[PDB]
Parts: sequence; structure tokens; C-alpha cells
Amino acid sequence: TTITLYEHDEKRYRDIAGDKKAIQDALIKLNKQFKKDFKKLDRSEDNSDTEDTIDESKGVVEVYANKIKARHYVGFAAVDNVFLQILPKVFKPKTWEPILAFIRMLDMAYGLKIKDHDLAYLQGRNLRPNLYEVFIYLFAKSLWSEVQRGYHREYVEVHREEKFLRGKLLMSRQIRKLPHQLNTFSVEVHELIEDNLLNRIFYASVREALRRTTWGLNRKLLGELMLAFDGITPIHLRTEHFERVHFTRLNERFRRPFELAKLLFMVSGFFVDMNKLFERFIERVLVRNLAKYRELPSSSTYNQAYNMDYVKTGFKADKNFRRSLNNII
Amino acid sequence: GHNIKEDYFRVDMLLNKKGQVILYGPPGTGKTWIARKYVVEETNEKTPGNKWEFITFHQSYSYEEFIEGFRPRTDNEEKIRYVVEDGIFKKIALRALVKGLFELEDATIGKDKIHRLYILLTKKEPLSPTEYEEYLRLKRYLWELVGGLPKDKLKNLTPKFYLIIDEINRGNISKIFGELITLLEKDKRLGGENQLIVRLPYSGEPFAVPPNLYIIGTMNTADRSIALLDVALRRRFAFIEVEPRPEFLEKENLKKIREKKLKTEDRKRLNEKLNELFSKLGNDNYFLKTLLEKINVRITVVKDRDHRIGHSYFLNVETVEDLHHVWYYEVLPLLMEYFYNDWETIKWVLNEKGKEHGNVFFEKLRLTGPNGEEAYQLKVLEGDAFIGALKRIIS
Amino acid sequence: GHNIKEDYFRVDMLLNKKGQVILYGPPGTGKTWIARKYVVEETNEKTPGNKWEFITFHQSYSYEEFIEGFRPRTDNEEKIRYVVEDGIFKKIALRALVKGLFELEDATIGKDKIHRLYILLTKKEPLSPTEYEEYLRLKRYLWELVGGLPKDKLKNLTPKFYLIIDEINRGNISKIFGELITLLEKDKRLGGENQLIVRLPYSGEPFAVPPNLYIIGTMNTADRSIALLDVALRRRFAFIEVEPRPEFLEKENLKKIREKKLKTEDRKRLNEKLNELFSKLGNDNYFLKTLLEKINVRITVVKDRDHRIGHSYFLNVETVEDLHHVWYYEVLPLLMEYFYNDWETIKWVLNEKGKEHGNVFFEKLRLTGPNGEEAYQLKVLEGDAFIGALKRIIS
Amino acid sequence: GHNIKEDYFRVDMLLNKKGQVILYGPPGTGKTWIARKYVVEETNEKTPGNKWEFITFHQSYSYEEFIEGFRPRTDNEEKIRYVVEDGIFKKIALRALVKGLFELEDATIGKDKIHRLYILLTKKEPLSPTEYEEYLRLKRYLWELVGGLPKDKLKNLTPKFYLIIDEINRGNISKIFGELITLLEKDKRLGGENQLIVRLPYSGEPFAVPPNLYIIGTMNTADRSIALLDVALRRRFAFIEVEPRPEFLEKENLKKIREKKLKTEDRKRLNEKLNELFSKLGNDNYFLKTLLEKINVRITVVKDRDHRIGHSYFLNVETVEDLHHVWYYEVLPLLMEYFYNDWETIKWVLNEKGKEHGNVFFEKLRLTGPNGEEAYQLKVLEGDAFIGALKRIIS
Amino acid sequence: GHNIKEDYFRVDMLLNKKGQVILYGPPGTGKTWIARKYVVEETNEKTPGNKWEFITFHQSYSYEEFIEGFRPRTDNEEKIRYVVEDGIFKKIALRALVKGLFELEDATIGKDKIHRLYILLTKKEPLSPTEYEEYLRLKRYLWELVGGLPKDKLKNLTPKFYLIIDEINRGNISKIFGELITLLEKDKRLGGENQLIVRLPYSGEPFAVPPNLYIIGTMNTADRSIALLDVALRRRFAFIEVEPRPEFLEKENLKKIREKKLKTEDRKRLNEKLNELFSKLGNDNYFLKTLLEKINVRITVVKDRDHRIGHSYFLNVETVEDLHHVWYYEVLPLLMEYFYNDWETIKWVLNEKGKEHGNVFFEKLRLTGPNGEEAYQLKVLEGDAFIGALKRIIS
Ligand SMILES: Nc1nc2c(ncn2[C@@H]2O[C@H](COP(=O)(O)OP(=O)(O)OP(O)(O)=S)[C@@H](O)[C@H]2O)c(=O)[nH]1
Ligand SMILES: Nc1nc2c(ncn2[C@@H]2O[C@H](COP(=O)(O)OP(=O)(O)OP(O)(O)=S)[C@@H](O)[C@H]2O)c(=O)[nH]1
Ligand SMILES: Nc1nc2c(ncn2[C@@H]2O[C@H](COP(=O)(O)OP(=O)(O)OP(O)(O)=S)[C@@H](O)[C@H]2O)c(=O)[nH]1
Ligand SMILES: Nc1nc2c(ncn2[C@@H]2O[C@H](COP(=O)(O)OP(=O)(O)O)[C@@H](O)[C@H]2O)c(=O)[nH]1
Ligand SMILES: [Mg+2]
Ligand SMILES: [Mg+2]
Ligand SMILES: [Mg+2]
Ligand SMILES: [Mg+2]
Repeated sequence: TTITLYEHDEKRYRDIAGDKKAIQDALIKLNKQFKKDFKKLDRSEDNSDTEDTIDESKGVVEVYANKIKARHYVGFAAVDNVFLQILPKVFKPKTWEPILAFIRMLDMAYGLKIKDHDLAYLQGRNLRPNLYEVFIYLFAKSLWSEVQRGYHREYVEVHREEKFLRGKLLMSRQIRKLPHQLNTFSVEVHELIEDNLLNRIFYASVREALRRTTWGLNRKLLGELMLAFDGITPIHLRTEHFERVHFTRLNERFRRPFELAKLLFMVSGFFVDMNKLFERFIERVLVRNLAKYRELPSSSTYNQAYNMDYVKTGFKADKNFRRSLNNII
Repeated sequence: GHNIKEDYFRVDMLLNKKGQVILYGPPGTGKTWIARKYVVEETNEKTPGNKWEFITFHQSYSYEEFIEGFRPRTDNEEKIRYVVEDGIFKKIALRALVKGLFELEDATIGKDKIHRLYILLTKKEPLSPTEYEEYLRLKRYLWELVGGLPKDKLKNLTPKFYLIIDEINRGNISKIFGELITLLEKDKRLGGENQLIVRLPYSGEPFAVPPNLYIIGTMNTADRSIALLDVALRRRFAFIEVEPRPEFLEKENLKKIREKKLKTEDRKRLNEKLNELFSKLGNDNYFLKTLLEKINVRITVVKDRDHRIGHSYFLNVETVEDLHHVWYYEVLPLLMEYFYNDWETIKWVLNEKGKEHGNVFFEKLRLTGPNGEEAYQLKVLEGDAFIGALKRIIS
Repeated sequence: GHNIKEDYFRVDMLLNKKGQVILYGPPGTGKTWIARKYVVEETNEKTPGNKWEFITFHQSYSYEEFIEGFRPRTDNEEKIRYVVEDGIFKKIALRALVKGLFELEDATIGKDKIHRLYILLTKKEPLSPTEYEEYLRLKRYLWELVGGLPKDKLKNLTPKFYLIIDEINRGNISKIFGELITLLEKDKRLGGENQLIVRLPYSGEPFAVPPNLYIIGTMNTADRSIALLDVALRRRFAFIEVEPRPEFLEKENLKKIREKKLKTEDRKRLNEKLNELFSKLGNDNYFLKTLLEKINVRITVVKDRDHRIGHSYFLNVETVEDLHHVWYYEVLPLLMEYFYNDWETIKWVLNEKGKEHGNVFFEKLRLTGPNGEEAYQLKVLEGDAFIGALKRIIS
Repeated sequence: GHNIKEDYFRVDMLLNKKGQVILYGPPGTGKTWIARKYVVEETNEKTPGNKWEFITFHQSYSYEEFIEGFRPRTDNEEKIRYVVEDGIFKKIALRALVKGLFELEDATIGKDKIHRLYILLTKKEPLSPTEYEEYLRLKRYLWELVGGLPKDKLKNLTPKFYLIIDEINRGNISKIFGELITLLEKDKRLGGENQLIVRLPYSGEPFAVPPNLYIIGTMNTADRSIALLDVALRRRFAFIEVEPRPEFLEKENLKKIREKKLKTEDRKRLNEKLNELFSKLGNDNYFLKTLLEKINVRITVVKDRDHRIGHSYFLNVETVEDLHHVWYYEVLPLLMEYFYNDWETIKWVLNEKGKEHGNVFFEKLRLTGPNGEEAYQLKVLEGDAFIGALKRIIS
Repeated sequence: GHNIKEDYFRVDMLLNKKGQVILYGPPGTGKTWIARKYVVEETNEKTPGNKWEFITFHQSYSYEEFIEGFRPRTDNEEKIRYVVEDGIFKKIALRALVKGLFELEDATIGKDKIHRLYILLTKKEPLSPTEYEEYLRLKRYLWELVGGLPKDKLKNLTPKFYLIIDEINRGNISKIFGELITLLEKDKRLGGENQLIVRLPYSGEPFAVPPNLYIIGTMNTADRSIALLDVALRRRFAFIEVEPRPEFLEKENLKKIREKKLKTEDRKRLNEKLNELFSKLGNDNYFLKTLLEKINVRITVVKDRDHRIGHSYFLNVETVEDLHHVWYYEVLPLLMEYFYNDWETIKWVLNEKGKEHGNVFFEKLRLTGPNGEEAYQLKVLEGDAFIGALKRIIS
């Protein structure tokens, strides 16, 4: 059951065509999982203090016996056949325009490099509006564009007993061989291997993505990524795995799929507070045109003190702020 | 035999243009069979070794087994020695050049040295150290003669030689084709307009591909991603798509293939079984044609065209239990492999998407997990249940 | 029971169809036992050696152990010499071909140099340097005879030889088989349509796989799935799911399984203990049938079919402390290994989720970590509280 | 012209200014062709071996076969002998240096020892163990000779030597060029402003690159995994971009390229074949020019500029059937590797976006998936339907 | 009792069931001590050499030092001869077979040849070249004798032999055992149902594992667990978890462990050190028991059970300064490598999460980072502050 919510919207269980309890206790195991991961989640005067506040069904959503009221935490959530997404109510209309505004919000504020032509490709594909399947697509398209541009291979120094002399003959190991051991060479080789730790992360991210994706567009994109990572060893994606990748000239072109693979993989789903999503927004806005999130710098749209207009639903919004910058400066 | 003499014609015309072709397509389309039958037709030799060779690339296959490498050999007193053994491409490229230098009626080719080099290239036991040094000496004479020989005679090397590289995408082709990225191109061969003689690292010897050597590769395009080939290496080969041909799976076309190699008293005994098989399929002579076309279009929509099911599995089907074998051991494991056990996608390919717990190929388990997970299980249907489920795919 | 006629027929149908088969399944399903018993029944040889051989694939398994490699040997003056010796596959394939040509009534076959090659191929003692040089001159005579023999005689060579490869998924198939994984195909075999006389790298000897030779792979799938195999192993081999059979663990089925070799005074002694075993289980003869199928169904919805619990652990259970040792040191170590300490999935497989600090197999530790981490302790229940939680699994 | 003189002139100017160039670009743009054409015109030698060498880098090139390394050699008095053998670069650099000291007029230079070292460097046979010690002796004589030579003498070494390294990015270049990252700089060569002489690890011998030696690399830019991203190594080379030139595919430019190898009446045979070809393209002499330039700027937008189709795909067409075989077997399978299962983009490259049926290269399959996904079938056009679908691309 | 007699019963049960066992667990639980003292309890031999052997596996341990391999040897007049020298597994298996047949009463046994072979298998020195010929003569006689004896008399060989392989997971089992890991199965031993007598690759004698030879491995599971072991070890070997037992660290149980290793002149000096150790530790005799078990439960919550602290750290502790030196130089260096740069976990393990300053092992630094990063500082407590910090962990 896919739940599409804005912040502080309430839809009852009778409103969503699903089950009366399977929609409940799925995300109950997520907002308690959000209570477990609450200390690493960043807040900027959001006034939560959830040491025991989120334990009383007050995590990313309110689990009432009648309805589900959403909170300021925006993002997607996939648990136990129940998909949930919470969007900013700034972008709430009077069906794809609110989601891509939320993509381009955390593209230019959270520091990602989400291309606009990849978001323009999803429009007109008559798909269902889904935060998870958009980020599954953006990970899988950026990974498939990179693997097509070149398969990631690393050089590793291997000391092998080889039946053909490849690379550098290890002389002190070959000299100290008894004469019944002279049917192989002790060599040092620097070989282009494909089973890297970066490719093992990308393989286990494509495996976890087909386990939960529902678009045929993403499934076809991830299936050809699955055949690309065929000879790669399957791993389990720990947080220990994602920190052993260090980005140099060899693999910095695989950084855009990696920051998307880290955003999805590490009950799972990304959530940022919209209070601090607006904090990191305007500090990247005030510095190139030259923070309370309630209705009453604040946000201004067709549904919603310097007001910030939103033409980002589909860069001339900051030109209207010059009339506000003429008084502020 | 009208359709075999045009797939021969695609291979024959493009081998004259590019020097080397790749037959690509899904597994089971007859790519290894077309490549082998073209070469036994062109080179009138049923066995590899003289004017053609058969090699299969695998993940562990290397440049050193293909071109040359330092290799531990033994003496005639079986003491170990490290020599540079020529690989299978270099042994047949030198064979194609030296046999091509036989028929050249030139007054500068030392035919006694060239025929002795041919014997050491066609010797199949490993060379004695007293004839390995003769083999290095005659190769040293060969590239001395070839380098001072004009393109008018080097481009007309008459006996064509062939190298079938089966499963060529299963190896790291750029690593295995070390100098062969440059050398295989038709301009870069001997007698070519931009003829290139390379120096090989291990032996230190000159090397070039002769023009009468041809390489037919076969690529199963569902066993390795075709978007992982090198674009520059792709420029060397003509790429011939060998697609599944379910028109071979009609009753008259099944008879026209299986009666080219067996006797007449076995022919109509095979024909009465094919008439017995197709009678149980609703007396539809185009049943296996329609069954393979319907699942391959359904595969092409939700997967690649490269992951289609080939026609060669159903080609030796003459009973219902032969069709029951091919479906449950060549089709259904192959569909589960291609779709990574996505039961909802396979059941749409098998035209049974909103249909479980019945006469289906994938029954749903009645138990659900704690996370709401549903599992599907392959159901073996026999008799009228199997034929009625194959008719559900067509309908 | 009809287990060893139903799995016998499925192997025998697939061995004369594909040429080679892989018995895949979860561990403890009798895959190696089915592979060994079918082969012993098909050869009337209880031990490996002449008509069959048994090997295990590991990650360090090589081409040289399997096909061909240089072995260090001594001299008369005890210096190291290097003999190229035949691996286990080259020995079983040459033994299958020589026994195939010895029974083949033909006039071109010498039948005394062939029978002498059969002695040197079955010789368990290592060959003398005058026998090994004789062994090489007979394999020269053999392969020039097989190359001269037509396809009509090499179609059906009568005695059937078997190579059981235990844990075939552990070995690197590209390094072990090499190029010769393609000779396993039914048409590429020695007498088929597209047959291949390949030359071997070390001794330059002709080699081909006869139709006598059948490969019965055995493969655990809980450690490595079929999708994680080499693509050459998926294409050439047929695959049989050796399913875990809880119907063996019925009280009368458990009696007749152990009585196939037991003392005839020990039948009433098993009827002493197996009747007192199932009396403590609640006089339900289908207890261990229901217990293994309630476990394996709950595995299949939360994981693969590959990770089910096999029936072989419960076969030698005659008392409740034998059932306690099998549950706590074979079954629960398998469940904790499969689920990677995800105890709430293991507790749902035993349907004890939401049930902690009691007579459970996994009690909760009452300490919550600094990041909310929770752990579970493997509680070791004994006696009637062990059955009281084991009865709760099937309820 | 820009290629008749000027692309030659870019190589000659940047090879004297920098000492080594790398010709980079898409496949089939003429990087290997102009590298071979320049060096054959400079050295007046059609074949390598003297005054120029041709090598191709790959993943089994090493430092040990390029500069120097312990390579095992075998004699008759000794079985296994590990010997530091100089690689192909150390052979071509010492050959350039020794030949440069032939024509120097110093009385310090012992001409008999230098001429003897040239024989042992240009020896086609491998070095005898009594000649390898003479070779090690004359090398250590030379490196103390040029160490005491004035740098005004050492920099004008007269006969230029050329190492063409085709596919230079296919090897681990910094691993291959071990000491050469230092030594290949133009003022760090012999007689340079900051002349450097390194110490080599295996032979323990001094080494420097002469100013007499030039490197012409040809690297491919379509593969970004082997992209030359070593910022310090890039400083040593001039990077000449060889772009796809669609203006070669004009009718008046096609004949004057293709008739430079044709002598008397095959030019007339080529002329009326190109007259017949371009009359069937609507009398557009710039048809294939517009076909390449419209496809390549469409490839440049959706994929990189390094994935442009080189003009060598279309440079050998003479009929509309040659264009048809270049399209359907070389160009269109390449675009299907570029835009793999990405049908809306490859239809935009072929200017048929939104045209689902008709005389179109990719016909839409009428079936849609369960999730609404869609596939396109490759339609093989022929005749004016093929030429009319090619006119849709160019306009 | 609970350390020996209860734990030996688990070893006696599984070693007489599986034939080989691996004692696994975290370090310091006594796996090597239990394996040594059990085997001395069974063989009645304190020093190895006759009825048992001790080795440690490592990564340079191989086949030639374990079973057999060629070795150079001066046999006569300093002319070295390459002979097969038996490794420790072949020697302990032949020693178990010979002593099993010396105490057998078949009367076709040649006891004078059998007992002389037992002398040659127990020589502490390398064998004479005269004795090496007799050793090969009697090994030849032994394997004709074993090959003639029935299977049922080879079943119950009387004296049990042992091979303690410490750190069994540290050597690669595929290259150490070779193909002989399958001979360790109960049925595949010398007398079982599927009894296999293999040949050895270098010497060619027969070899089989006798049933009275047992393998006791000890294995650390803190580095890599049972689920990531070699697949040859996980099925051939039985597995006993040697867990940390903090009940040894009770005051009465710390006396009884250490009073056995001392004379009675130094027994009473240790009871006046442990009475004055648990007088500073409050007066609780279960302090170090509760200190280990409160920490070890907290390790299972965050990491796993495999990373628990063994009792052997606190087992030689006689004073508070002994407990202080165990803490700051063994325990906390291990816990800071368990939770590296992870401060709130290790403060939760030490029951001090929240308590930031004073009487803690980790004092909070007074500086908050730019991103809110917070670091701690290892505070060395000496005296009653150290005891009160330890007794905060136990409370
Ligand atoms: N009588 C009888 N014994 C069986 C049966 N199935 C398994 N066993 C016994 O169980 C033991 C283990 O069976 P085995 O052949 O090793 O299964 P496996 O699938 O190969 O197990 P693994 O190697 O993956 S761990 C064998 O010794 C065999 O005798 C059966 O159906 N009948
Ligand atoms: N006359 C002429 N021929 C050219 C020109 N460019 C390419 N060719 C022809 O096309 C063929 C391919 O050119 P080539 O040099 O081999 O491409 P490349 O740059 O090396 O492409 P790559 O796949 O190896 S990476 C050459 O043999 C040459 O005959 C050119 O500018 N003038
Ligand atoms: N009396 C007694 N001493 C023990 C016991 N366990 C460990 N020890 C003592 O502590 C020492 C360490 O035990 P040891 O056997 O080496 O631990 P381990 O399990 O092998 O640790 P590792 O080798 O994996 S690091 C032993 O030498 C022994 O003296 C025990 O249970 N009883
Ligand atoms: N006679 C005939 N046999 C075919 C044809 N296509 C496939 N086969 C047979 O099918 C079998 C397997 O086909 P194969 O070539 O190995 O499939 P591929 O290599 O994956 O394309 C071979 O033994 C062929 O003999 C065909 O068109 N005609
Ligand atoms: Mg094939
Ligand atoms: Mg097995
Ligand atoms: Mg090139
Ligand atoms: Mg130990």
C-alpha cells in the first residue's frame, strides 16, 4: 500500500485501499526504528526532543486508531508491503509536480548532483509518483550510465603461483623453490580486477533495489545492471562497507551513484526534517542572488519576513527576491 | 535449405569485408552450430587443427594461452624448462601465413624453410628443444621474408583459415586480444593498405595477422552484458544477430530439420511421433512456433531481446514428455535465471499473472511472512495440465 | 520406499538427455547419497575406481588435478623429473572410451592394445617409466583410431561411466575445466554431430569426452545459488532439486530407513526406542514430518528454497536427547547461519516471535544497546520443556 | 589539406616540441592510421624492426617486458637461467642512442665498441650467454661514455627513432612507464637542459632516453575506465585530438581518399561505383557527410563526445548495399550498445522519436508490459525504404 | 569437573561420532588447553610424539609438510637425492594404523614387520638412508596387508591417536589437506562403509585415514565466524563452542585452578594474596565473575557472542595491580579495537555512558567539534578509584 502524504495531512485507514492493521503496524516498526536512529538525524530547532516522545507513536507519523497524521520529517518509507512518502506542504497543490519540486529542493540544498534531464525523463512516462522509485531510478540510471561509459576496475597487487609468467617474477620466492616446485612461477601481478569493494557495493545495492522496486522502468534498468555485475561477489551492505571507498581519479566518476546508493542503503527509508531542510536551503540561496517553516525567511507557494517564491515546481524565482534585496541591502 | 544458405551468406560476405565477425544472440539460436557448419562448408575438413581451430573463451582464459607466454615445458629427458609457447591464435595465424606462402609462386620465398616451418606449426605434440630452436629460427626467417615482401602478393594468400571463438564474451576479450585489437583490422593485416607488423612482448618477435585468417565469434548475449564490450574492439567485428527462429518449430519445419541426418525407416517412425505430439497440442502445427513467439515478445517487453528463449531446445522435441523436459529443465530455469526469481514478471511472461493455486507453472505458497512476503513455488504439471497451461500462454 | 526409483528415473532421464546433471538442494537432503547410490546401482561397483570415480571440488581445485599437469617424479638416481600425468577427468574419460571401444564389435580395433590401455587406465599403482611410456604409445594409437572411426560406431558405446563431482559449486569451473567445458555438450561429445577432438596443452594429446561418461554434480545451494554459478555450468548441466523430504521422518518411514542395514534383533530395539521417542512427542507419528515441513515452509516465504532444513539430520534420531542434539547443534546452527543474527526472523520460523523470556529457543537479553541494539540468547531447553517448545512450532 | 598535410603537421611539430605525442579520440578516426603514416614517411621504412617499432599495450604488458626484468632463459649446459632481459623500450632507446653515436664525430666515442653494441641490439636471434656478457659490457661502456659526453653533442642525434604505442591506455601506463615518467620529458633526455640518467632496478644499469627517440601513442577515449587520468603522466605528452571527420565522406573526398591506392582503371571502377552510390542517395554528395555529422552531434548530446562514430565505418562503402551492411551489422548494433534498452534515445539519435511504425529502424511492439513498460523491435529496411529512413536522420 | 569432566564428555561424544572436532570460540576460553589436556587424559602421554601430535596451522603450512613432499637428502657421498619425506598427518595416520594392527589378532599380520614399522614412525631424528629403504619396504607391506584385510576388522582399531591442530582456520585447508579432507569422514575411513584408499601424488604409496586417528582443531571465531569458515571444515568436523566461563574467576574457583600448578609451599602464599585481592574488591568472591559476565553480555548486545572476552585474561590475577595491568593493557586495548572511534558504545559496555567526568575510564574532552563531534580521553585510574569504577560495571 503506497501512502502519499504531505506534512500534517491526515488520511484514515478507511480512505486508503489496503488493510486495517497491515498499514498500521508496518510503519509502527518504522517510527520506532526512526526513534532508534533519531540521534543521528539532524534537527535545527524542530522541537522534538524524542528520547521518549517518538516512542508514543510520534516518530515520522502519528499512529492514531482512526487516522495517520504526518510530521515535519519529509522523505520516503518502505516497510512490510506499505510504502510511505511525506512531502512538504509548501509544494502541495490546490501529480508529479510536487515530487520533483521536493527532488530539486534537496538537489540544490542537500548537495546532490541530480540531473534535470533525468527528472525530465520521468515526466511523461505515465508512472506513479513515488519518492523511492525516483531515487531508485536516479541511482540506477547514474550507475548504468557510468558502467556503460566504463566498467569500474581496480589494480590490486597479487602474489600468485602462476603457470604463465605474468607481470614481475618474484625472484626471492622463485630462487628459494625446491627443484620439484619449478612447474609454476612466483609472480607479482597488478591486474585489473572487477570484483572491487566499490563494485561489490554497487552489486549489493542493485540486488536490494530489485527486491523492492515496482516500476518496470527501474526493473529493466536494474536488470541490465544485474547482468553487468555478474561475476561480482555478493556482500551484505554494512556501514563498514560504505566507508572503505575512497574517491580518487580512479573512481570519482562513480561518486554520484555511490552517494545515491548510500542514501538508500546502509525497514528502510530516507527522512530529513523539513525545518532543517529549509535551514540548509536558504543559505545556498542568499549567496548567489546577491528560518521558520510555518505559514505566517519563510516559504511561499500557491498553497502557502522575506517570502521565498517557488517556480522550482517545474531560476527566475530569485529575480523576484531582488525587490526584497533592494530593501535588505 | 534456403534459410541456411543466406545465413551462410551473411557470414561469408561480412568475413570478406571485416575479416572477423561475431554471431550474437540469446543462447539456443544455433550460433555455435552456424559458425561450425559454415567453416566445415568452407574449409572441407570436419575436424579442427589443419585449416581451422575451435577455441572457447572463459573467465580464466588469458593472453598467454591465446598469443604467447612463458610456459614451463619439459625436455626429452623431462627436465623442466621455461620457453615462450605460442598460443592458439599465433599458431593458426602463423599457419595461415606459412600455408599462404606455399602457393605464392615467388622466387624469393624459401619453400624448404617455409615447408619445415609448416610441419612444426602443424606438429601437435609439444616441440623438442632441438626443434623448438628450429621453430624460433624459421619464424625469424619468416618475418624477415614477410617484411621485405610486397602487398601485391601478401594480400592474395589463397587458403582461408578460420578461428571459431565460442563464448567470446565470456572472456576478457581486450586482455586476451592483446595486440589483436590493432592487428585484426582488414587494413592492418598483411598485404593491407595500412599493414602493421607488431612486436610481441614475451618473445620479442614480429607478428601480424595474415589476410586469409578469419575469426567467427559467438556471443550468448544473455550470459554477458553486451553493453560491456569495448567500442573500439566492436569496430573490428561485423555483428550478425542470430535471433530465435520459432518458424523452425512448426511441424513441417521440425520434420525438415530432423530428417537430414537419419534413415528413411527411422524417418516415418519419427514422423508418427511428431504427428502424435502435435495431435495432443490441439492439432496446431504452429503450436511451438506460437508458443516461442509469444513468450519471446513477452520477454522482449519486460527484459531485453537478448534474453529471449532460443529455438534449439524445442528442436529435438518429438513427444509430450520431450516438451515436458524442455519446458521444465531448459525454459523455466532459464526464465527464473533471466528474471532473478521475480515471480510476478515470469507469470506475466507465462500469461498466468493473476492466476495462482491452479494449473500454473508457479503456484503461490498459502503462507505469508511476517513482513507480508509472498513466495511462489514451481508446480510440475503433467498430462493435460501441462498442455492446458501451454495453451494458456498462446491464448 | 519409492524415493530411490523416482529420483533414479529423474537422473536417468536427464543423463541420457543432457549428458550431465547437478543434484542441487539444501544441505542434508541426500544429494551425495543419491549420487553415490544411483551410480553404484548403475555400475554394480560399490567402490570408486573402474566404472566410476568420486571427486570433490574446492576453490584450489585445478586443471592439473582434473585434466592434465606436470607432476614431479624421481629418477633411478633420484633426480626430479617432470611427468605430465592425467587428471581424474582425463582418466575417467579415456577409461570410458577404451571400455567403449573394447565392447564395440569392429574390425578396425586391435582389442589387445586397447585392452592393454584399459589395464594402464585402471592401474591404481602409479605407472612405471616403462609403463608410462607404454601408456603414451597406446593413447597415440587410441586417438588415431577414434579419429579414424566413423560417427556411427561412437554414437552408442555400451558401458556407462560416471564422474560424481561433490560440491561442484565450490570449484572455479573456468580454471578446472578450462576450454573443455564445451566438450560436455551432447553434440560435442565423441560421436555426436558437432564433435570436437581438442588438443591438450601439456602433452599435446587429442582429447574428447565420450558418450559413456556422465557427470553427476552435487551442489549445496544455501552457500551458493544456481544464479551465482558460472554460466557454463548452468548451460551444460541439468539441474535436479533434491528437495528436503520430511515424509522420511514419519515414524514408520524412519523405521524402515534405518532397518535397510540394521540387525534383525535391533528392529524391536528401534521399535523399543522409536515408539518411546514419538510417545514423548505426543503419540503423533507425523511429528518430525510436520516439524520439518512447518520449518521449511516458513523458510521459503522469508528466504529461498535453497535455505531449507534437510531431512538427513533427523534420520538417526531414536531418542529425545538425539533429537535435542540434532536440533541444538545441527538445525539451530543452520538457522542462525542463514539469517545472520536476525533473530526476529528466526523466531518467526519457529513462530515464537513476540514470545520472549520463557520456554523459547531464543530468549531476549534484557539489555538494550546505546544505539537501541537488541540481542537474543540461544536458550538451551531440556527435557519436556524442549518438546513443549518443539510442539509449539507445529501448532 | 587539413589531413593531407596539416594533421601530419600537428604530429611532426608536437613531436619535436614535446618528444612524445598521444593521438586520442573516438574509434575509427585515424589515430593508428596517421601514426603509421607519419612514421613510415619519416623513417622511409614500411616495416618495423629498424628505426621504428610498433607495439600495442594491453593488460599483460608489464614493466618487465617494456624496460627490463628477470626473464627465464634456457641453454643446453644449464636448464633454468634467470636473466635481466631488456624490454622493447630499452631496446629501442639504446638502438636510438647507439645509432646516434655512429655519426657523432668524437674521438672519445670508441666506434668499434659502439658498432659492436649495435649488432647485439639489432640481433634478431636471442643473445648467447657469452654474447649477453659482451652486451652487458658494452652497455656499461656506453653509459660511462655518454656520462662524460658534452650535452651539445648528445642532443643532435641524427637518425630519428619512433616507438608507436597503439592502444597505449589499455596498459597500466604508469606501471609500464616505470622510470619513463621522469625520463621522457624533452629536457630530461640526453643532451637536455636537465639531463637525467636513472638507475634501473634489475640490471643495476644506468639508463636515459635519447633525444633521438619519439613516442606516438594512440589511445581510445570511448572507454572511460582506461582514461588517461594520470595528471603528471599527461604532462609528458602532447594530446592531439583526432576527431571524426564527416567531410571525408563527401563524394569528391571519398574518391580522392580511396583512389590513392588504386592505379589505372580500378580508379574508373571506383568512380562509377561512387557515382552509382550517390545517385541512389538523391544526388546528395554530402549525404554520408550529413549522416555522420547529424548522428555524431546527436551522440554528443545524450552520450559523450568520445562516443562519436568515426568516419572509418563509412569510409569503405561503394554501394548502397555496402552502406546497408555497414548500417545493420556495424553502426546500428553499436548504437544498440550505446543506448542499450533505451529506445526513446536511440530513436532520437536516428531522428525517429515518436514515429513508432512505418519505414522506421525500430518498430514499436504492440504489446505493453504489466507495469506499462514498452519495447521496440529492430526492423531491417532495404532499398529506398532504407535510404528514405536514412534521409530522415540527416534532416 | 565443570571445566574438564563436563567438557570432555562433549568432546568424547562428538569425536566418537564425527571422528574430528573443532573447538571454537572467542580467545582465552581454553580451547588449546582443553584440546591438550583431554588428549593427555586419553593417551596417558604428556609429551607428544607417540600417540598424539601437536601442530599449528598457518598460511605457509602446505601439503608437503602435512602429508608428503619431496625433500633433498644426502644419502651417499654428499650426492643429494630427492626423497619423499612424510608430513605430520601421514605420519600420525600410519602410526595409528600400525599400532591399531599391532594390537589386532588376525594372525595373517606380520608383527615383526609391523612393530619395526612402528619404530621407524616414532624416530625423533630423520631416518637413515638405510632406514629410509626399510621404511618404504614396510610401508609397501602395510598397504598390501590393509588391502587384504576385511573391512570389519579394520573398524575397531584399539589405541586412539590424536592430532591437535591449533588455529585450524589459519591455514588454507584446500592446499594443506589437498584432496584428503574427504578421507576424514567416518564412512570414508579405513574400515567404514565407503572406505577409500587414495594414492599420494609424490610417492605413490596408498593412504587412508584410520578410524582410531582423531583430529581436535582449535579455532578463534572473533576474527571470522563459523559461517565464514572453509566449507571443508564446516561439514567434516564437529563443532564445540568453548565459551567464556566467568565462574572460573570466582575466588574459590580461582584458587583451585592455580593451586594445582603450584606446590603446597607456594599454595598458602597465593591464598594470602587472593584473600587480600577480594578484600580490596569489596568482600565479594564473585567480583571478577560478575566483571567478566556483565562486560561479556554487553559485548553480545553490540557486536556478537563471538567477540566476548575470555576468562584467561583475569585468570592469573593475584592483586589489584594484576587486575589493573590486565585492564589497561589487555582488556581496554581490545575494547578500543572492538569499538574503534566509537565512544558511546564502549562507555555503554563499561556501564559509564552518561557519566562523563570523574572515576571513569573515559573522561569527556571539554571541546565540542564543528559538526558536534565529541571525543573522549582514556583516564588511567589507580587505587580505590579503579575498584569503584570496576564495581560500577558490575552494578
Ligand atoms: N537411508 C537413507 N539415508 C539418507 C537419505 N538421505 C540422506 N541420507 C544419509 O544422510 C547422510 C548425509 O547425506 P548426504 O548425501 O551427505 O546429503 P548432502 O545433500 O550431500 O549433504 P551436504 O553434503 O550438502 S551437507 C548420508 O550419509 C546418507 O546416508 C535417505 O533418503 N535414505
Ligand atoms: N586516407 C585516410 N584513411 C583513413 C583516415 N582515417 C581513418 N582512415 C582509415 O580507416 C581505418 C581505421 O583507422 P584507424 O587508425 O585504425 O582508427 P583508430 O583511430 O585506430 O580507431 P581505434 O578503433 O583503433 S581506437 C584505417 O585503416 C585507415 O585506412 C584518414 O584520415 N585518411
Ligand atoms: N585450569 C584451567 N586453565 C585454563 C582454562 N582455560 C584457559 N586456561 C589457562 O589459560 C591459558 C589460555 O588458554 P588457551 O587454551 O591458550 O586459550 P584459547 O582458547 O586457545 O585462546 P586462543 O589460542 O584462541 S587465543 C591456558 O594455557 C590455560 O593455562 C580452564 O578452563 N581451566
Ligand atoms: N540442424 C540444425 N540444428 C540446429 C539449428 N540451430 C540449432 N541447432 C542445434 O542445436 C544445438 C545447440 O545449439 P547451439 O549452437 O549450441 O546454440 P547456441 O550456440 O547458443 O546458439 C546444436 O547441437 C545444433 O545442432 C539449425 O538451424 N539447424
Ligand atoms: Mg554456443
Ligand atoms: Mg555433498
Ligand atoms: Mg587503432
Ligand atoms: Mg589456541
